Amino acid sequence: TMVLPGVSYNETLLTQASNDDPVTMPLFIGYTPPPVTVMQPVSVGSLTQANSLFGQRGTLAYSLRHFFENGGLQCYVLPLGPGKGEPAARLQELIAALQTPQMLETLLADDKTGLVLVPELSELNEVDADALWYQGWQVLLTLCRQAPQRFALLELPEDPASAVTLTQQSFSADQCQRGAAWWPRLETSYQDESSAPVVLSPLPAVAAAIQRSAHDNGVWKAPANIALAKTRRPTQSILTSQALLDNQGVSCNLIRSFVGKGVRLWGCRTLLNEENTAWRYIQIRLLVSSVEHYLSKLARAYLFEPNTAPTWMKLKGQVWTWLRQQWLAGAFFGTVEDEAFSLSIGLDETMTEDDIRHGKMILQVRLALLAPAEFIAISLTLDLRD
Amino acid sequence: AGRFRDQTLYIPIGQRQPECYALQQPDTVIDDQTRAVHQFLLPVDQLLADGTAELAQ
Amino acid sequence: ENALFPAVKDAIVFDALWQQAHEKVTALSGEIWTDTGDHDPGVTLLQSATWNCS
Amino acid sequence: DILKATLGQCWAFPPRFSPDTGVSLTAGVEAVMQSLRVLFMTEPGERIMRESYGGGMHDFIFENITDELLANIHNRIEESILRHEPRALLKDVIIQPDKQEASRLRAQITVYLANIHDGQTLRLL
Amino acid sequence: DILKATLGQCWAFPPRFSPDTGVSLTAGVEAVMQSLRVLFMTEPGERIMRESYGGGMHDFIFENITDELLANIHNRIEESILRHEPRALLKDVIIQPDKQEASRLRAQITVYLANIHDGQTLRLL
Amino acid sequence: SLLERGLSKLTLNAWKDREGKIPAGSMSAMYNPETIQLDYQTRFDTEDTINTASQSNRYVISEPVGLNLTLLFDSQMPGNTTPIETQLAMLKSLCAVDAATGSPYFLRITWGKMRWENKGWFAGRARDLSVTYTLFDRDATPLRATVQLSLVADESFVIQQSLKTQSAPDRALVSVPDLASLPLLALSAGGVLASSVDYLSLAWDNDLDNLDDFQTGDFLRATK
Repeated sequence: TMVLPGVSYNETLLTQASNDDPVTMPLFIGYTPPPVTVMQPVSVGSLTQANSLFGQRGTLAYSLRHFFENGGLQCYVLPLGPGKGEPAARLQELIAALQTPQMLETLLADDKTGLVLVPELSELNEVDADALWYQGWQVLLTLCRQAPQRFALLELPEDPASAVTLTQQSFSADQCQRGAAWWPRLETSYQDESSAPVVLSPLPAVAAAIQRSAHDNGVWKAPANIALAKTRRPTQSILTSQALLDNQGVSCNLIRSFVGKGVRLWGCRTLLNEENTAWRYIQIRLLVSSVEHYLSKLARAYLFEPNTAPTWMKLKGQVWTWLRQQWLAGAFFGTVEDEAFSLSIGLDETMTEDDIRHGKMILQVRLALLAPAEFIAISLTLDLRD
Repeated sequence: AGRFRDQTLYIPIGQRQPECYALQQPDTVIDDQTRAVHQFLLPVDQLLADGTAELAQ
Repeated sequence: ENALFPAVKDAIVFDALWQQAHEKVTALSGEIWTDTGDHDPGVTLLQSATWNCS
Repeated sequence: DILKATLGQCWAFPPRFSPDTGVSLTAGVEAVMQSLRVLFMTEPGERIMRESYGGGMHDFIFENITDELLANIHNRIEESILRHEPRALLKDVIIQPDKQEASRLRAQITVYLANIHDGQTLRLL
Repeated sequence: DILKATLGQCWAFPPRFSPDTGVSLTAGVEAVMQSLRVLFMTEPGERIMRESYGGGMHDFIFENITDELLANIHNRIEESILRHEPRALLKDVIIQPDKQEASRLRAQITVYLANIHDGQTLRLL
Repeated sequence: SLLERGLSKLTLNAWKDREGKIPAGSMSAMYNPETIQLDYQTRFDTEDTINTASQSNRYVISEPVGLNLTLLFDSQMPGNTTPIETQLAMLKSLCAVDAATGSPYFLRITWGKMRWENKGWFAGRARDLSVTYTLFDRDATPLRATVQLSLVADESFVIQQSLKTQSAPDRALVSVPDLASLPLLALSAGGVLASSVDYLSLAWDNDLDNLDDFQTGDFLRATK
């Protein structure tokens, strides 16, 4: 009478809680779509939550739809405000907002994400464009250098000799180490409210391929050889623009399409164009920072302990156990343990008595990592035999 | 009543071929013998195109 | 649809055309162009031209 | 001369054309080696109406040399010589990473044209 | 346009009639979702000469969320999509009690149109 | 788990017809089996062909999935007050020939979260049953049972027809990728239907103009 218990119908979202994986968590830093707080990062769960917060049409809204339809697990969005309009002015207030010291108080006091991404620098293609591109990268490459474990996801402009002049620009070695560019911008299958297709940056498709091939295969594998789901084609192929093959700038990653298989990510190699330093190869930078994230989790468990020799060996025994299990899981190179990793805490091994009295506890880890199979050098031998 | 499902589309033989011979960019990277098969395929391409051209007239 | 397609569907489907071309080159040459596998280049060129003819 | 007769004659894999000599032709034992470069440089789907034909080595390009990979390369080579080139057996295929400038896998494929070593006991304990 | 062709056209579930436009019609992918609201809002016996047709969710209305219930809801949904709606697969159905103002079961039914996660070892002991 | 810690027993529902229209009795059995077992088996026969080109073996019939399951009843412990003959008057009845029609009862075994062969229930009829009473009383009320059930697969015809239309329902609706071709689009349409869809029929059914008409994102309908 008072109540009628029965079967209803509604489209509310139940949601899911905590996907962890802080190292491969993307962070989208576009402008708010036209009641989230103007600065705090917002946990976006499924694609239903991305529409219930941010609508369906925009620039950040299509990048979230292209994130979860490429196999993304969870994303965070850092809003910035209801931007102006006249998009040559939104896109120099975007860079000016990212240079504020209030960006550092939100990225350093975050500890939930690990892939910095601004997908709205793709709008610079419409639009000095070169000046805006270089202080678009270099602002992102310093927010990650400063932060303990963040990786930038960058992109090149479509026009060659504007993407050539960006790679032939000065970036310090410390900064290159942590950030990557994928060149060909993606033509999606989303309508633009008319017959014409929506062209998005490749980077929401990349950040979904990074954290699903780190969830499925492990973060040590590679982010490449991944079929991009809901893309028609990359807007430009490498057979029509032989620029960017000039070996005089930062390493770039190519997104291509094949015949028997679709649009593939076809590279994993950081902005370091150095042949011997193993801080190229994205999965090397993301594996060793996934070991930073856990070994510093059990290090600060033994933090406000005495500096006596028992607590040094309580810490080696826990780190040696964990590193041996990851070697037997396939994460490190080496057919014996002596060439896979090493630990060396001690009083006259790493520390000294002056280091102990200042309250330090210094532990050394050496690692041996795996190399990709980027080139297959087939040979044929006849072997006559009568 | 008419329909007009007609065309002007033609696909040359050289891009039927797999990606170890050609489709390399024009007169920049090929080396005067990878252009020799371009000229080998030119009369065959236009003899295949004349059927399309006569068909559309 | 006066269209010829159910009438000629067993003559334009690239296996009939390829065996007509393959027997033709087997007849014209035949002790000069002896290997006809899918690994000779001229075989691939001719069968691609056959696909465009179909 | 008889190897040129029994093993067929066909064109060269980079098609070289001249007005003096019409088509350059590889024959005999060189024709079997020419077909093996065709197989592993082709990829399945790249030949129209022949989609089975291909080596398929683009499956292994970002795959971590971890020795699950080197067994997959050994089986893909051995199978594709069975299916598409039964004119040449297989002896052994040895795959090594390049020691200088790594992340290059080098495979030596040895073909044919188609005892327990008792001496080691005198050099052990 | 082809989804409107392959998936049939039918009327809307609340019958909306106008003198300007005769009957409002749901077509294509929206027609499959319209039929799924019909199935779980119907109850077996409520359609004359069609007594098999119904979702049957009135069986579960005073039943204590104790997780014997949530398996019975999962099987009643999965079976009734098999029997009465084979135009749409089933992906997963997730049932949660409502945290604010409890004694409401919320089921999200996800359909289709019709690997062991190795990364977790680096975040465990 | 995830809400509470009460047990979920197994329930043996019975019908009379192949479908679920006519319900017979339905019991839930205490003291869960500890172990189930469902055995699949497929019979093959070797081709003794004279031509000796190939070695192969045909597919003849797939034997029905059989389920083995062992129960136990007991009524003398002071929580157990229902006599076990009232609980065995249903297993002996439902796993035997019914008086109405002269057939078995088309049982359906179910457990709270256990998913049988690919469904949430296990249909079928009882091949075997053996009760072996081991303890008694002075007047011999039994009060210890040890039942040894064994069933077969036998699903209904409406469920088996519904699972067939969920795989290749005689239309494909194949999307085209970038850098596509009709021999590849026929292999991707011949895998949705498993019927070798012979590319010249694709360009005729979809009104293609020149065998390369699709443009990287449009769909092609393939029937049979």
